[PDB]
Amino acid sequence: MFERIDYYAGDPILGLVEKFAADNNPDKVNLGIGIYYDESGVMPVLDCVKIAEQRIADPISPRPYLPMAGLPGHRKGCQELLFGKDAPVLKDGLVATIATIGGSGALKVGAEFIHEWFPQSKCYVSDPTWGNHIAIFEGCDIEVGKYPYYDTATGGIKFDEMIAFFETLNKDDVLLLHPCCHNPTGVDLTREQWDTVLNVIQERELIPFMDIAYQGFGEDMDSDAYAIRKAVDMGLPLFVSNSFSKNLSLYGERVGGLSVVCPTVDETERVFGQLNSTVRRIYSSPPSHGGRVVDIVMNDAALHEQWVGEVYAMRDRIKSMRTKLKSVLEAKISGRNFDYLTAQNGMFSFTGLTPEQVERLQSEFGIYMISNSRMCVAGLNSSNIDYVANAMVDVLKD
Amino acid sequence: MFERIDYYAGDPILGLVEKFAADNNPDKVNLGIGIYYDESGVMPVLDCVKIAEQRIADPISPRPYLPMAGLPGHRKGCQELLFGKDAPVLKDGLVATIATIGGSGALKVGAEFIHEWFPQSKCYVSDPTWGNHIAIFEGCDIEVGKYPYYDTATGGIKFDEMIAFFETLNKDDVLLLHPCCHNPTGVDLTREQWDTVLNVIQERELIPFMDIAYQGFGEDMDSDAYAIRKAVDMGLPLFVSNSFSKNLSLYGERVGGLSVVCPTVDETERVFGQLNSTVRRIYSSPPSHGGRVVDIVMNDAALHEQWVGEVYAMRDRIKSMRTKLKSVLEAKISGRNFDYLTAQNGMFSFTGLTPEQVERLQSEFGIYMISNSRMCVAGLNSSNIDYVANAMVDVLKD
Ligand SMILES: *Cc1c(COP(=O)(O)O)cnc(C)c1O
Ligand SMILES: *Cc1c(COP(=O)(O)O)cnc(C)c1O
Repeated sequence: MFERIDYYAGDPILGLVEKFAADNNPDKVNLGIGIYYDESGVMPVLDCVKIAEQRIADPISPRPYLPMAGLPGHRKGCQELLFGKDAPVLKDGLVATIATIGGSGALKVGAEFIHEWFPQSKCYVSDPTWGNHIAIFEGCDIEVGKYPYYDTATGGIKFDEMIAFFETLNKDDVLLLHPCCHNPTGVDLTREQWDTVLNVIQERELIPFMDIAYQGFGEDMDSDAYAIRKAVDMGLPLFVSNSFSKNLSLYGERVGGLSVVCPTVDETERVFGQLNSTVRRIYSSPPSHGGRVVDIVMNDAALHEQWVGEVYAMRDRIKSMRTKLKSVLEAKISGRNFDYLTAQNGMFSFTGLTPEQVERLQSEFGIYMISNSRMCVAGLNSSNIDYVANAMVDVLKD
Repeated sequence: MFERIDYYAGDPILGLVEKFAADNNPDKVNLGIGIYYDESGVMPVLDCVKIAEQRIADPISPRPYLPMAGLPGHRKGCQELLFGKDAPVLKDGLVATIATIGGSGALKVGAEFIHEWFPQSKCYVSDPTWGNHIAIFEGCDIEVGKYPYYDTATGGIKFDEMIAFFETLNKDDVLLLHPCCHNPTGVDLTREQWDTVLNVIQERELIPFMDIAYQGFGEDMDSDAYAIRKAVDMGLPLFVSNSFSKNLSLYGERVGGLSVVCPTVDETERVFGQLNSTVRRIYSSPPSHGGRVVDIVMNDAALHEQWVGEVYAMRDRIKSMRTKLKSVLEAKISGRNFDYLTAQNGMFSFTGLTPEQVERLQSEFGIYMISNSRMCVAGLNSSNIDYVANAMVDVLKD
């Protein structure tokens, strides 16, 4: 019956989860999946979340379906975080927002909406990008290409080539953009580069689709949203998918949002209705427990302030690991360049190791990076940094 | 930008949720959405769920992603419920099962898999069916038709016409079948009718896709699964979507499963891998809180026995309302026929009221049924049964 069905090779990120767990090497280190671990290598339960979950458990309450769009406080939490508290765009009623099944589910609903209402639009992703961007959009029968982004020669952005590429595109083509904390490279546009990009997007009448999953891990909540807020101010038809998986340490509860910025209230109503219709035919409505955690944390000013501080602590630990690893590598290999470790932003660094070097880190040392050279900086701590640096020196020796 | 985007009219079931809440009529009755309410008209928290949620809250634990397939105990819980504890098919390793975002998400993953691997297959749904069946499959760019089912003249199944229809179909065409508790009609196939249907399905090499959302509300857990277990015994390529929304009173946490029965272990591996790939590009992985509730309740023999008893109590209350309403209607309109109320099974009855009569129940009495005449029997209780019967008599008077 099913002999026609290909084996699934497994995902380049998620295929490593079982492998790492199974590995017998006592000095193994997980630098693969983009999860925040603390200084002891443990995933935190945030205090703001622990307080919200105690509230949800007291009393244990009936569990009706949420609205197709999710809880109104979850939607508002996403909007204020992305656009700013009491932003003009929100006061004007010009943003259609739904709660989603993580950032992945937001990308899927956005792609389904684009496939239905803009069937002739093609989507372009950065070279390189998180591979699931391509999987989600191709899975909606949308044609997906790449725009030039990471320059392997400079460790910077091929900015002029990227702009020249955008100038070739058609009205209503979609660009999947990373407003901050680029995945996988950690190489981000400057503010001046954003202003330039968004001007080309406006001129060419392209649709910017910003996917934000590590807000607060770059500079700060407001700075990380610069490109979003700039696009709004320019009047662009912006889609924004956001995830709380990493910044609420709530990966498993599947919490995110999708927002579409519209020119008029009537267009907001049309788009919001169609987002609801799209949700209904994918999963009906989103999960109550994660929605309540988001609602409670984002809308209590005390828990929200506590949460921001917890995110900035995670941000600061990652920054400490970047500096520590760079200083160790610079000492172990005299004169060779590791500036990328402190220049890159967010959860990831792009090490430039070849696929063979990444394979050798795995097989010889039990150190797990993604085959594209991406390393999760949060997997580093005082206990493993020397081991990792020594292994990297060994594999770089070629 | 978005003037091209149609207003969404809202769903025929879910469009009534806000309307009912807003309604000022003090005697309003919700017989729309298929939710179980107790004798006081309140949605229960099941005791088995309350115990599982106390466990999840003690201690509040880190929240890593679940596997793409969900928790192994959630998958096993679905399998044992559908196929039977230690069923030969499970011992043989011939069922590929994932946890899903409710029954809706299982239907969506199954439809996405069918669209990808069987792109030339058409799907057929019963006339009538739950409207979201059509929305989910059409939303995957699968062609959807209907097979003859409910006979308005007899209140029975057009069995011969349905069989004659199946005999016209192509190898690998998909039939969306309700193994029990038909939605919206409550009119179910007999065991002898199932054996006949499944023989035609085998002969024509059709793919049966059974969608089960009210297991335990028909006769009992095992009897309600007859058609599933018969299809397995016959060696059919069965897909089964199941929901725990209604039978665990856990609508908002989004818990269900999708299972595909395969002829060999290698085909099970191919199909299971592709179900994982399909999940990854829709929502990545399912929600932790609902998955843990399913895992804890289904795999603790004490909580599982408690749960079965709670479902059978809901089953029995619905059966008491069917008999009470039938006796009241038979007295209020002498000689006219209400046998359908006790002949139909599960959450629903198909009243045969016209769309205009349904509109009048809503506007004059604040009694909410779906426009296709479907009434949710669990919305009835001692406090509203006379009111409802009187209103039905008034609207039937034409
Ligand atoms: C993690 C991530 C997502 C989605 O993650 P979820 O767990 O589904 O929230 C989306 N985009 C990017 C760039 C990510 O890094
Ligand atoms: C309720 C229902 C579903 C799915 O419901 P979820 O809340 O998504 O579990 C699927 N099919 C049928 C026939 C139903 O009645």
